[PDB]
Amino acid sequence: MYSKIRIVGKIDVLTGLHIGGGAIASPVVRDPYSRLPIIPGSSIKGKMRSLLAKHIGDAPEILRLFGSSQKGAIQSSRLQISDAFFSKASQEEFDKKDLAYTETKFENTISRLTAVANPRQIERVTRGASFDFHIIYNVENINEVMADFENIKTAIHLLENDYLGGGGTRGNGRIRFVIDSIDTVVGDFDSSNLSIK
Amino acid sequence: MYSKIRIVGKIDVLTGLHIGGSPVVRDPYSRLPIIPGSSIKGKMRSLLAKHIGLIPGQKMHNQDAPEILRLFGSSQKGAIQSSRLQISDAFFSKASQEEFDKKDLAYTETKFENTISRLTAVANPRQIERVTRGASFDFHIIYNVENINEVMADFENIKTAIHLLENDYLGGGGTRGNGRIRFVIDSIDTVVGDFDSSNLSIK
Amino acid sequence: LVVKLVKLTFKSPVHFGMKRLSDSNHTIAADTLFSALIIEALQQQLELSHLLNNLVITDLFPYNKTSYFLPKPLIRIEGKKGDESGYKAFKKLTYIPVENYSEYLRGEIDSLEASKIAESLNLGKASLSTKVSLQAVDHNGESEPYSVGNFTFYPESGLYFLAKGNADTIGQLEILMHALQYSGIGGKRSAGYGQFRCTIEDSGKFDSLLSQTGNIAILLSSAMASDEELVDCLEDARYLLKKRTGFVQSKTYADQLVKKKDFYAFSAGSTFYQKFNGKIFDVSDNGRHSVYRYAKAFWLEGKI
Amino acid sequence: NFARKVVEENKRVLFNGLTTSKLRNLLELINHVYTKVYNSDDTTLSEDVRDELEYLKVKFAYESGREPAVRTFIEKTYVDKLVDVVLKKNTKKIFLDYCKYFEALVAYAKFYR
RNA sequence: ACGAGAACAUGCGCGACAUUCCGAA
Repeated sequence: MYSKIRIVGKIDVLTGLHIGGGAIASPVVRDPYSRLPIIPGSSIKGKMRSLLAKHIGDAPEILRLFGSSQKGAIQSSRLQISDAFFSKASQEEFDKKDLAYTETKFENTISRLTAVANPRQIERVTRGASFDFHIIYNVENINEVMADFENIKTAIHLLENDYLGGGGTRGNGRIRFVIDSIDTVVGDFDSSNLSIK
Repeated sequence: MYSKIRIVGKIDVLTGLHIGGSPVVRDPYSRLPIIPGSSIKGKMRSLLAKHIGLIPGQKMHNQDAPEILRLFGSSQKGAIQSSRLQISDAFFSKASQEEFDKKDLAYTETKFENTISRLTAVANPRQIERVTRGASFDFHIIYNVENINEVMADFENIKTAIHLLENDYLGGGGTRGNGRIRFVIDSIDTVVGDFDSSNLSIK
Repeated sequence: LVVKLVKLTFKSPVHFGMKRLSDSNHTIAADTLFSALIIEALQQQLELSHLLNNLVITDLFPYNKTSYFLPKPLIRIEGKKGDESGYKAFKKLTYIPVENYSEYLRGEIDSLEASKIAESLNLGKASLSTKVSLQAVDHNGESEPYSVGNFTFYPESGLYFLAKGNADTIGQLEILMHALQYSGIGGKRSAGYGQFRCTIEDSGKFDSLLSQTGNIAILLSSAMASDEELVDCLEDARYLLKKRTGFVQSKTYADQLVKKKDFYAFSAGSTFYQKFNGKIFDVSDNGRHSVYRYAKAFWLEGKI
Repeated sequence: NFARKVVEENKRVLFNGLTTSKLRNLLELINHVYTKVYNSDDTTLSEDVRDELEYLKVKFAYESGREPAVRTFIEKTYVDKLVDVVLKKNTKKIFLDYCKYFEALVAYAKFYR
């Protein structure tokens, strides 16, 4: 009937990740309670949608995956990408070595006229960190599961070759996906053959 | 059909490299010296803009030549151009780490300078941290193939940038003998897509 | 009719909206939960008869490490001889622990005790995450920032509610809640909010109170009676009318998204001397399907 | 703490005339050994790290012999005996605690200048 | 039939410019 596949895994920070959001110069988005760095699910969803739109090219498949509010063709979002929270194993590893979860990066901007360097501070998530990511795929149609999952594989490949937040053309936000499990939590659909990345 | 071209390789230090963070920038996780991708991208963009041509009275980076805005990106309102070149942070390579562990090098050095006044002739001393000459960094660049017809030309520009960077420094005061580096490209392959990047080269 | 306690522990922050995308409410009424349950039943192609005929549920109430919180009764409370401002404490009180519920009905809760109860709630932190929309940038435009008001619960806090019905209804609700764990409740479920895990068990601590008889009845859910019951159930009542609004979340209701008819329901905690049995009203305006608004009454008897 | 107490006691000129230029060699050796330990992920100090700590101890002795201010610093701060303790226990946590003690010592010494 | 649905806090940006480890025997 209706099925939901749970894709849990880890996002490993290859290079310092800055997703904007006391007084800190360009702070990163954090969990309000634990004050831990997070990767908002909206960020991942938007980045994968943009990468898949670049790849395919809105297109119908993007509407099936990330949902559409267009008049007439109201499409439900098949992908629910939850916020990626700072991993507990990464938390223990960073508590060891006396390493902070976030680093401060200092950058210059050399003017094209006066050759004067304006400094700028940003905050990033340290390269050793990992985030527990959780995604739910809704099987609204059984015939498009393979197409949806190959589109997700293409988006994940593009994301692994892209950044996730901040200015990644200047060496920020590189990430890697490790898929711990892909198991059908709702319904009878067989997701054993399915794979991402 | 989106294409991404992955250029991986080594930046080999030739003279002590100092990118400030007088300490140098280090990766907090490994406490090893690092080359930020912002430094590489900015130096390449500046050298390419100077070589291609600088508009008189230019104030913003968005006023560069159309090739520079096509490659390194533009942020002008309306004419928002996404950067095709993504230069990642160059991390201290594991081969260089193994080579430095032998002979017991510290991955870094302290260089002593002084400033001699013209009149009083007083030499005020100072110290700057540098990366040892034998060190090497793993550099990774992603090129976004947006327009097919402009791929080869763009790579030519990148090559020119590299040819300017090998003859220039990368960080700190390179007019006094710092930051001189060399690029050796391990591979240039189309990591994403069906594009044929066999003939492309930047050195 | 067997009462089952459903406890919901939330993994990600939740966006419970009142009228805006920036609103960060910590709870939802029975209307939102029942609409989510109906949507889940339609997704799983189950029958809607048990939900629409024999399920009586309460609002989503807070719970923390120490106690479960019930809505404050709208009873006439007497203060000290000259403590006029102390009444404000009872005005700011929203939830009372079950153990301290009866004491509140008997009038043995002071203003300082009411303030202690109000500050003793440890549900979580409400924040406002600022996001952006870059879709117009690719069309020679500008980024459009917006705000989502979320609420993150403390590690041992969450939202519980009580369900009443026969065995078949209870089991169907177990399946529906199991699917709702992964569907999510609230606002941006597809954008990383509302994910939770729920446990359904028996409630002796609540069966002690639900077996209590008294002279007054307290609403545990946003309810309203039909006209015939409203004729005689409104005498000597102390209630609070809430305007239930919103858009119809459905892919087949119409072409574009439209709002549903305005509803008004009594709040949780409203005290009546006559127990009225609500129903499931229709707030649909000539749509493809009938949009349901659950306003049945889950009652808690007490002595004033 | 202990570093604050010893620096205050030796404050009058600190540690009979100690400066950062006198300590720079010991600081460089200590942070080099610290980074080598940091790169490795082991609860016990490796053999080469143990030999480097022995070399650091002999460098402490050499610097004490060279300068009187460094000598009284070493005598009052128990740094050599702490190095011996780290060698005896052979635990990475103890080495990190010793490095933190030395860093706090230097920080307080700079603070009271 | 969840004040809901769609929405990347993102685009551009070199921690850089001048500086004899020098006078003295």
